Amino acid sequence: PFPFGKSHKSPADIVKNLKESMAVLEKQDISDKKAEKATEEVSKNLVAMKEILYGTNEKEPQTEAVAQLAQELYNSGLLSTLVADLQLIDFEGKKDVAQIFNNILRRQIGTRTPTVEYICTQQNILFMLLKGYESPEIALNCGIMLRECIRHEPLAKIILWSEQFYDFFRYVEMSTFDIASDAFATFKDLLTRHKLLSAEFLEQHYDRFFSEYEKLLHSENYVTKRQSLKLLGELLLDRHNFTIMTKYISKPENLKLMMNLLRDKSRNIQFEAFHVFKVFVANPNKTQPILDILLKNQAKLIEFLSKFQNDRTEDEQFNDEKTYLVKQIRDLKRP
Amino acid sequence: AHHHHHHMENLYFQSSFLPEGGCYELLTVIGKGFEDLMTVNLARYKPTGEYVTVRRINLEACSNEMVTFLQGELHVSKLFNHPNIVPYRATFIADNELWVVTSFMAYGSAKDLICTHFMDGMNELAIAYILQGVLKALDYIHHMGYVHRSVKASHILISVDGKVYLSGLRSNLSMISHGQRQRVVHDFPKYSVKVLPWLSPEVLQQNLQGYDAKSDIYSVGITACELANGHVPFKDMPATQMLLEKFSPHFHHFVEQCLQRNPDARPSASTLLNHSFFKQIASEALPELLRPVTPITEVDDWEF
Ligand SMILES: Nc1ncnc2c1ncn2[C@@H]1O[C@H](COP(=O)(O)OP(=O)(O)OP(=O)(O)O)[C@@H](O)[C@H]1O
Repeated sequence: PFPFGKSHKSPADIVKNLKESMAVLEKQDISDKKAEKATEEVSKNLVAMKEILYGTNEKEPQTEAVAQLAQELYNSGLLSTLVADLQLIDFEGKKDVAQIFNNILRRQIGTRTPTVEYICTQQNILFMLLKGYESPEIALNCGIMLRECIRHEPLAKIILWSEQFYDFFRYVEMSTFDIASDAFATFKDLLTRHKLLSAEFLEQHYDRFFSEYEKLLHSENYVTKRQSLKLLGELLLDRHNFTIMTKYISKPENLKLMMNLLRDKSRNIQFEAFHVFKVFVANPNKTQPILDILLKNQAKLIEFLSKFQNDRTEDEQFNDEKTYLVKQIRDLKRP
Repeated sequence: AHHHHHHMENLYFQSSFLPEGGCYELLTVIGKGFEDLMTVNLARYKPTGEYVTVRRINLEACSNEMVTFLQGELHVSKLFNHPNIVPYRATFIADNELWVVTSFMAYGSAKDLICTHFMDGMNELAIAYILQGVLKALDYIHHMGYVHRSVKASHILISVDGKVYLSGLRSNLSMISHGQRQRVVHDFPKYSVKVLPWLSPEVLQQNLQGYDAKSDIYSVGITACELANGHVPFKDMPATQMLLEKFSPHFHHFVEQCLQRNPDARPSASTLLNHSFFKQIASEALPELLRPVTPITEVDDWEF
């Protein structure tokens, strides 16, 4: 590769160059050389933009260059175009888009966060990133970008209140485990980061969410079931979700499921089932159908709990919890 | 708004391996790792008959932290694409087990080669070809803002046609915190008891100054000694091997450069590639240097 020199270019001309090269790539009816040329140019411009924002091993980023670039990026709609056309970009440029996007997104003038403001005017960016999970070539980079978006509450809210959020229940069970894992990470972050927002989402969408969530707890995928059961326990024990939790632990069919998951072949699964089961029983205001199930299996539960993972030896919380549940269930009187 | 929605069809005339257990017929165990929890199998990819490697770990024997650590490897390996970094082809759950499929390297690892034949260490020309490939890989990994953290002979694989690949991506660690590169990092490599002898003093002395990419450069040197002698320095030595950590002449100067106490004094992988040591120099020179090794071509149920 013949080592030519690099000519310096303004942020404005770089944005312009990329805009024109992206337009070429979107077209089908161009020669292989014209497509190749545009491929090389997109790649080189993206490297140039990245270097303005992160600097190099020798130079740190300078604020004037950064501010010109962000401005130009917002005015051109290229933040939208690069996400929309992500599939058309080379392997390393796709990673460059993610890095550029993430850096702009963290940009903060005073208390304000201008990129968040911009994505609120341009919300399909979020939905294009989410849809990216369905395409193996762009999924990981979309995931990285989306996970940085949802750090900001307004952007988290847009996704949580959409129809498209429920697509996650498909994505987390995808047979390519690297992408399924990535998607479950974003899904868990959404439900756990902005706890007030998440509590409101769960109260307002209770029935649809837990209907979908119930399916995850029946998954033929071992990790889906293990992870989902764990997240469930962490969600119900959170003080922000008290209202949701009291609804959940009042339904007979949920107790049935937890009781069954206590008899799963997986030691891990039955332990994470315990974390949810314990809450149904600790509850002082148990409904009749709940109270009926505990009295029906009173002797069996006492016996089961006495011999339940006894080799789990220095978890003092688990031991005391088991003691408490046995007392509670023993103290159940039939009126 | 683009005109490439015919992409599904645009290619698929070729890629990925099917992410399904049934597609693989397990043959021999070729290796073992992850604290004895991973079995490395040679396999036949049924749809092509082609040979591949299947890495299998029982997730039931893994803590939550161990599962997180493992999912990190899958993330990092899909970010990397380089001629000297081992490609990953598929990753899926075959239930209760994580299966990770990579291409099969028919000469195994540099450590395998040492054990099967070169027990007294490899010839010097071979070491130059091998360590050049490792260095190209490390250069790429370092430019990406990562540290490897487990460069050793068993993490260097050699294919049927003499290509060298760095493996061992499970231990890779990002120095990118809060969207920015950090000059030093402080994480003690989890589940790396055994990798200790290849570790630089500044990675080992936890709670002190911390480390960067030049720690990998020290591991290159230890690996050079491992490849020359057939044994790693400080083997069988107690944990406080710390204290002691505190052939052509070009080879010697190569090794002595990697092994400098001061990491700031150590050269980067890119400038190390310009070192005199590699002047003696790839996919037709190595198979021959590896001669005569031949590769093969209680309670009753609830009532409701
Ligand atoms: N793609 C491959 N082709 C051929 N052999 C392989 C391949 N991957 C792994 N092996 C063999 O299996 C051994 C163990 O695999 P690997 O080094 O990935 O496990 P590890 O958990 O990193 O090992 P340890 O815990 O001992 O450090 C390798 O040293 C090598 O001999």
